[PDB]
Formats: sequence, structure tokens, C-alpha cells
Amino acid sequence: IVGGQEAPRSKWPWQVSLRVRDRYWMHFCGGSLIHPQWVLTAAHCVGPDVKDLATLRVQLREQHLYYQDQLLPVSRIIVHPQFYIIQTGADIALLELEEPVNISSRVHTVMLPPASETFPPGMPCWVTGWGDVDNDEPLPPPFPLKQVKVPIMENHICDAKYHLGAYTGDDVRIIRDDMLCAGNSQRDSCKGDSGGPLVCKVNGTWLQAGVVSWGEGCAQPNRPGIYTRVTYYLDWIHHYVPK
Amino acid sequence: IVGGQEAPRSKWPWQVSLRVRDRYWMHFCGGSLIHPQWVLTAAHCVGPDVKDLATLRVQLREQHLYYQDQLLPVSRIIVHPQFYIIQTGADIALLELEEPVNISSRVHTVMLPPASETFPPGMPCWVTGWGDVDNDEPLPPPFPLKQVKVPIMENHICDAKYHLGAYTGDDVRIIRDDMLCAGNSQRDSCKGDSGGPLVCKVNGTWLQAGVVSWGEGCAQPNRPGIYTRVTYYLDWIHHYVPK
Amino acid sequence: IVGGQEAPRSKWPWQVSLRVRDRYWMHFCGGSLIHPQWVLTAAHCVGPDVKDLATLRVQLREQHLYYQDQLLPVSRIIVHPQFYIIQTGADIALLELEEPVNISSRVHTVMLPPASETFPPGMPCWVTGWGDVDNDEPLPPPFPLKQVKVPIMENHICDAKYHLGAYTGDDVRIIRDDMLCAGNSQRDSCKGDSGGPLVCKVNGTWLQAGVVSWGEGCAQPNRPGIYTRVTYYLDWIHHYVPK
Amino acid sequence: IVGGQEAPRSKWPWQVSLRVRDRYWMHFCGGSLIHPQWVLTAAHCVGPDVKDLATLRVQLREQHLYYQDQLLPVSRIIVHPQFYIIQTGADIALLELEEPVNISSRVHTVMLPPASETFPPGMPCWVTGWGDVDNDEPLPPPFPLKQVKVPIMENHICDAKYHLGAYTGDDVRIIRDDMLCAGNSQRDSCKGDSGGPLVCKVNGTWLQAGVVSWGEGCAQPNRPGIYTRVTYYLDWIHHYVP
Ligand SMILES: *[C@@H]1O[C@H](CO)[C@@H](O)[C@H](O[C@@H]2O[C@@H](C)[C@@H](O)[C@@H](O)[C@@H]2O)[C@H]1NC(C)=O
Ligand SMILES: *[C@@H]1O[C@H](CO)[C@@H](O)[C@H](O)[C@H]1NC(C)=O
Repeated sequence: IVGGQEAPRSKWPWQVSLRVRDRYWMHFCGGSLIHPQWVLTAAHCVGPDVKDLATLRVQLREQHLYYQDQLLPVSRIIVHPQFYIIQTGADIALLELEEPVNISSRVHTVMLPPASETFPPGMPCWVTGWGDVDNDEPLPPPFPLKQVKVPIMENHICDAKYHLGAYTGDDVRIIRDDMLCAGNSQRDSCKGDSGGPLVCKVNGTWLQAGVVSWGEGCAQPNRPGIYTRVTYYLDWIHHYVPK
Repeated sequence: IVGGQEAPRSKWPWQVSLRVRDRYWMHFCGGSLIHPQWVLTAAHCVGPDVKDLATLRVQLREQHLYYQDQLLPVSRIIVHPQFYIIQTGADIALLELEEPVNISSRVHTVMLPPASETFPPGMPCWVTGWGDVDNDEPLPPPFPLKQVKVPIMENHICDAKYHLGAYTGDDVRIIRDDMLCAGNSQRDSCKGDSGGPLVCKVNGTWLQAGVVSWGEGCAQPNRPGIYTRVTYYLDWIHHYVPK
Repeated sequence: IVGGQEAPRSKWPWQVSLRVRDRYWMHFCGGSLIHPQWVLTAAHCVGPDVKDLATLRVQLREQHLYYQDQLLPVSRIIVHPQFYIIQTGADIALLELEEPVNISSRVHTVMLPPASETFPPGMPCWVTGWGDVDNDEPLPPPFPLKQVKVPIMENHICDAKYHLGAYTGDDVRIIRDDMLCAGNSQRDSCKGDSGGPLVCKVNGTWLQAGVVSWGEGCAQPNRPGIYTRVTYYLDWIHHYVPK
Repeated sequence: IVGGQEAPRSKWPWQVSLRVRDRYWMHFCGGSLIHPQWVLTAAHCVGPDVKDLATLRVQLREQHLYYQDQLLPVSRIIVHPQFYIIQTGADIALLELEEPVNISSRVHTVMLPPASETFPPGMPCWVTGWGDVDNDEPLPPPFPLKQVKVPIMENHICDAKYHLGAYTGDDVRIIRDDMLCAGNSQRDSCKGDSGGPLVCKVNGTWLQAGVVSWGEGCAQPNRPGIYTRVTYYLDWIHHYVP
């Protein structure tokens, strides 16, 4: 997370860390608890190929990575079928836990947004995670969970921004309707934050607007972070997660 | 180049090396002389952003990289406008040299194929470059130019391979018509070969069938290398390069 | 530590971690609390040059590195004067804390041996630390303190091991009287354990026999770890550390 | 080599590069041709342990590393018996080629100094090699052989310099008699240069004064580069080299 601060222990009870087996259970992406037995994340996190589930684990909200682990094995991995190698569309996936987790004040689900929520500019949102604090700059030990408020940028304005300084044709769309834009040259998510949540407060309630997906660099000028727009995949999500 | 051998001095007179300004003029991509004053290469090589020409140079056919350099500046770069970050389609670009090069038997252009050539399986083709000789294994000093014969795979068969062991839906197309597939688990191009040429011997003549673009891993099972199909972009190329 | 296991919380209350100011207070060496206000360590850890104390901190017994840090400033550093760059003899040093620490059962000093103790082969000894778990393999997160029982090898037998497969002359001494040897191809200390303690259980009491100093590789055949023999420097130590 | 320039093709005809097998014959140290069949180098280069000779090769003077290789296998490796792990004394070794090399204007031997030459301060010397051009900064391709003139620093003055900023006792010698000091914060040899030659011109003749050995950092303040003094090991060298 670029330009933020360490999150208080009571914030983001839905944040999860995904780990892969490599000398230790190493963090590679974030995710969010959207149902006691389901985790929402980015498809490219559990890609490219179909993964052996024995090499993957889920860690529920912990303030510091690795220290008080209570790894949870995964029962099923579901990746949106529109997703494919080298491409950013349909960057969304589901992880089914082998069993429901205990729900509490410190650990519980984040609400999915209603289909009509567009999360227009001005909406107060935050992205959280354990990723890098700047380009090629990893989060130092003890690995505290970080947060940062990021401004939303209307999709069309975002798409135009991504054309500033690029060879791409103005008439060629870079930012798609299933995406969402947030962040500036001071605040942003970054490598390691992928699959993590972007939440916005709407009339007192936290709603998950996006899933950390990609961006050109981190906190780079005219290059807001790009998230997968959750509302666009609610029907798909509801085909697996109980409402 | 994975699984090949050093190329004889008299072969591949159209191969070029692109250099970026670092502690020295470092090789980052390949390219090809398709006209005395024009180099064909991959859009992603001159990407992501609009490049400052002062940081780039072109090196014509040499047997070893850096040894007998005669660097050429670049007049302008033209990247296919349908090209964009994190997307592999329309991966093709043009470099105009400040001056036309002296054509010789040791250094001359490669012929582009007629729109009708499909380069079907069985065609004998070679891909050349100074890239990695295997996954995460760079070409070692003295950096000889390498070549490897690579089998062509029909687009649909190729598309089906890429769906093997992947979450992508069978109806979702991974390999597109502007693409071409070649290579196997023994022979292929790799990191650093990018933008280089795939040339096939057709009725006694060498024709450039493709530009090294991407692939999952290098020489990985059921994941042949993907090339930008040259015939698909002949009208665009001819819009800039004289006949 | 190579080949050991995580240490129980109630063991090695004298182990200390030394920290250097980087992107965080990074561990670089171990040390031991031999007096409420003094830490014993290796000269090469505080070498080669006179260190600026502002870049150094001491961390008393903790189960995991960085997690529950309570860093302590260092008042002064005293390196044995016979010590010098590229030489392994007299590798011993002292750190005076700014304040004496509160002694408890979870955190207290280790007893120094009497001048007469030779720590002969067969003695049960443990070496502890947060160093590499094998050659070029750092301790992975969450960085638990490790311990490993290491066999003692008599000085002369050790000296002869070190001449095996080496060009050094049989008459040229490699292991000196101020040294002690422990470890085998299965168990040993390694990079990062340096300055830490080798303690042996003698007649119901734990005595610090050595300070992790050097060795050829880690757990390499016929190359036991070399420690600074504590008894040899008792008069120097007592010239500074109260009784 | 720090602070120098690329060497002309006609200089240092005695410079050699030592290569170890690792994906390619990779340079790890330098050496010098002191006899048609013998190479002088540093002992720590052919250390830590007794090496399997099949993993080692010698390359005679090339302007650029790797490009026009003609690797030569080694017949025997002789390391001064006083040398041992983690210590810089007797840092000198000999490599016997399986056969004499052809001698020419471009490739030939460097003269060993007479026992009485002390190479006092003021003497014009150069150190050559393919090592790093600064700390943690490797020589970039095409890897040209570099050279640099380094000033000599009298042994005692050198030893005192190495005590500046260190915990070591003044009465404890750091720089020994079998060593020699040269360089300053602008000019010095460095990692990759080890085993290579330090030569000084004495009354028109080039003499090998030292073998690149060690130093604290590269071109660091009050830390001249340290070479093995050749004169000190002439008798040992003469037990093997005709
Ligand atoms: C030493 O010089 C002589 C004369 O210039 C060369 O012939 C040697 O080359 C070697 O011997 C010749 C006959 C031929 O076999 C060639 O391939 C050999 O390299 C040369 N010796 C060396 C090792 O360069
Ligand atoms: C769930 O909560 C109960 C009650 O506190 C506890 O006993 C049980 O172990 C918890 N399950 C997990 C997986 O922690």
C-alpha cells in the first residue's frame, strides 16, 4: 500500500492474506471474507494455471503477517471463466473454505454492494493490504496491515488518463466497464495487494467496491490503480456464494 | 532462444538488437530490418509509455552483443494504435532509422510474406535472438546470436493447448487471428528474443512469418511460443514502409 | 542455525539480537547478556570500523524477531584490541547498555565458565540464533529463535580436519588456542548466528563456552563451526564487566 | 579497476584471466605470465579448498573478456603452504600450464623484481584487470581490460592508515612485511582484480611489484589496496619456476 499508515486492530475485519508454500507460507495476494465460508480475490492471484490446492492457504485478519498464523486450507477455487493469461478483464475469483469460520467483531464479512452502486468520484474509499509501500519497495517486518484512502476517478476520465503518454489510439478503450479506478500519485495499492479489497463507506455502511487488480507502476502520475468492479460480477458471485 | 545453437555468421542478416541506455547500451529486445530504413519489432518492447528516443539505439547484425557495436539512433517509433498495456493483441511496432543502412550480403532486409501465406504446420521455420537460453537463464558471455527450428502449431490446436490446465472457458479464445504459434518443450524463444523474427523457408525464400511476442514460460509443455502474425498487419506496415 | 528446531520460550534467556538501522531495525548478529548491563558478542559483528552508536540497537530475548521489539541503545562498544580485519583471532567484543536490564526468569544473564573448563568432546552443548537455516538460506518469517545441539571437537582434531582438502601446510596452525570447535555436517550455526552463544550444560549449570565466530561454509563436511573460546578471554572481559 | 581507463592493446602482454566453469568459463581472478609455462596469481583465488583442475582454465591476454577465448587447461596448482582460510599472509600461488605458450610482442612474460627493490613511494605503478569499476559495480560488457596508475604508500604509513577509524591496537600490525600498499580514494583495484599484477617501471623496465590481494572496500579513504609483495616470495617462486 503506498502512502498509507498501519491499520488499527479494529479496522478491516474482512481482510485475508493468501499464502503459497515456499520454505514458509508466503503471502502473495490479499482477499476478503464475503461469506463465512467464502473468500473473494483476484483471478490472476490464483492463476496462471490450475493450482494444486495443497500448496495454498488462507489467513484471516491478523495485524502482522506471519506472527500469529492460523492457516486455513481451501476446499475449492473458482475463477471467472472469462479470465485468461496476459489480460485484465474478469479479474475475479472465489475460494471456498473447507468450513465456515467463526464470526466476531475482529473477524467478519464485508458487504457486497447493491447492483446500482456506481461509486462515483467523491466517495470515501480505502484499499488495504500487505503489499509494497512503493515501487520495488516491500513492506518491512513486522509486516503491519496498511490502509490508505484513495480518490475515485470516473471510468471515462480514467481511460483518458491512461492514454496520456501512450501510443494507444484514443478510440481504443483501456479501462473497461467491469473495472473501477482509484488513487493518485500519492496514494495507491501495489504489488502484494492484489486480490485485496477496496471499500467505500456509503450511508454509514462499508461496501466492497473493488478487488485490487493492476496498474501501471504504483502511485504513478496519470495512472490510477485499477480494480475489478464488483457489481459487474454479482450474478456470477451469487451462483456460488449463498445470499 | 531455448534449445538452439549459435548462428553461423552468414545467416539472418536482418536480425537487429535494440538497446536501452543503462550502465552500457543494454540489449532488451530483438527486431528485424524489413527495409533499408525500417526495423520491425514488438510494440511491448517500445512500451509501455512513449519512449524518449535518446535512450534507445539499434544494432544491426553482429555475431556477438557489445563486441563490435555500431549503434544507430532512431528517428521515430510507430506503435500499432490498437496496442495497449496488459493485452497481447496487435503487438507490433516500427522503428524508422535516421538514415537508410548500407545493404550488403552480411546485412540486408528480410522479405515480408504475401497476405495469402498461412504458414501452416510442417513449414520449416527458425526464430533467432539473444534472449534467455532457458527459464531465468540469460544468454552467457560472449552473447552469440542463437537460432532454433520451431514447429508451427495451427491456431485452433494452439488455442486448445492453452486451455489445458487453465481455468479459462473453452468458448473463450486465447489465441487470436493476428497470432501464430510455434515451438515445443524443447525449442522456443524466450525473454530477450521479443520483437525478433520467426522466419520460414517458403519455396526457396525466407519470409518473416512472425514477431516474437509472448508465451507462458519458455519451452513449457503444451505452451508454444506466441508470435504476432505478420500477414495480418501488412496494410498497416505498408502504410509507413515503402515497397 | 542449521539442523535445529525452534526454541521453547523458557529457554536461552540470555540470547540477544543486534540490530542495524536500515529500512527497519534489521538483525545482523546475535549476542549474550552476561551481566545486567553488558552484552558479549563477536568483534567482527561490530567491525571493521568504529561504529556510530546511533545505528545500533540491542533486542533482549524474544521468541520472534521484530514482532514484540523493545530496542535498547548501546552506551559503548569495546572490541578486543588484538582484533583486526581479515583475521579470525581475538574475535570477541562487549556492549555496555545505557541501563542495566530488569532481570527475570524470562530474561537473565548466562554464567561464564571458570578458567579451568576445557569443554572437551562429549559435552552436551547448544548454539542458538536467528541465522541462516542452511547455506544461502535465511531463517524464514516469523523468524523464531532456533537451537541445535552441536558436538565439540578437540582443537587439534579440528585443526587437522581443516587441513583436509586444503593447501595449507600441516605445520601451519589453523585453529588456535583462543578457539573452540563444535558442529558437524548435520548441525551447526551459520551466517546471522555470529556473536551468539554456544552454551554447555556442566554439572547442572549452563556455561557459555563460546561465541559464534566463523567456519568454512555451514554444516560442511570436515568443517566444524569455530567459536571464540570464552575462557581464554576471561581476564579481558573482567577488566570491564563487574563481578 | 577503479578510476582507470581501458588499456591499449599493446600494454600488459602478461595479463591473464582465470576462469571457472559455471554455464560458461567465467572470470573470477587475474594472474600474470611470469614464465612461458607459469602463471602467478593470488592464493585465495584458487581457494578455499584444493580445486578439481578440470573446472579451471587460463586465458592469455585478450583485450575483451570472453570474445576471443582460447582457453588453456592447467597442469598443476601450487599454493604457498603458509596460506590458510580467513587470513591475508602468503597470498601467492602458481599455476603450471601443460605446455609453454608462444611468446610474442602481444603476449609475453613480466619480469620479477630483484630482491632489493622496495618500490618506495613515488615509483610509477599500475594495476590491471577486469574487476569491478567501483564498489558493487561490475565492469560492463564488452569487458575491456582496464588499467590505473596507483601511488605507493610506505608500509608503516599504510599500517597507520588502516588503524584510523578502527578498534585495533596501534601496537597490533595490520599490514605485514610480505605486503605492499598502493592506491588512494580515486584509484584502486577491486573485486575481480585479485591475483592480477601491480607493475612499476624501474629504469625503463617493467617489474611485477605485487599481486592484487585485498583491501577494505575499493578506493576507500585511508584504505589503500593491499598487494602481496613479490620480492618476499622469490625464493619460493624459484623453487618451481625456472
Ligand atoms: C604457437 O605458434 C605456432 C606458430 O605460430 C602455431 O602453429 C601454434 O598453433 C598450434 O599449432 C599449429 C600447428 C596448429 O595445430 C594450430 O591449430 C595450433 O593452435 C601456436 N600454439 C598455440 C597453442 O597457439
Ligand atoms: C470457533 O469458536 C469456538 C468458540 O470460541 C472455538 O472453541 C473454536 O475452536 C473456534 N474455531 C476455530 C477454527 O478457531
